[PDB]
Amino acid sequence: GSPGIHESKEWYHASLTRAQAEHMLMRVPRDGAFLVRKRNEPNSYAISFRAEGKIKHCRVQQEGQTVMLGNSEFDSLVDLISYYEKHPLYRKMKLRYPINEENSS
Amino acid sequence: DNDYIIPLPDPK
Repeated sequence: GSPGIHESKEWYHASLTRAQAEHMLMRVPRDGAFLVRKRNEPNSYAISFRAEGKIKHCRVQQEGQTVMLGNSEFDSLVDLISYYEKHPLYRKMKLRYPINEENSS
Repeated sequence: DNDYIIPLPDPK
């Protein structure tokens, strides 16, 4: 029907102040939560993810025909997160914190 | 400063 290597939902917010995203992740009391978002330009996105008592937005760029995740060029933002669900991102966090809290699972 | 971190999985 309408599945895809994109589309879907709940992991990329396209509209909010670049600094209000720090207050939405600061309002949530817990260690570990990853999300993605769109900057104020269609030439770069950003992974908003906090851990412990700190917040860590991340800036991903897009080349004319590919994407620069950070140290490698990936084929798309969905395949990026696909092998990234198993690999680390920064020196400690990953996509290991989906909806997380004592009342999640 | 903590408003963006380049996503690198350990410096190796």
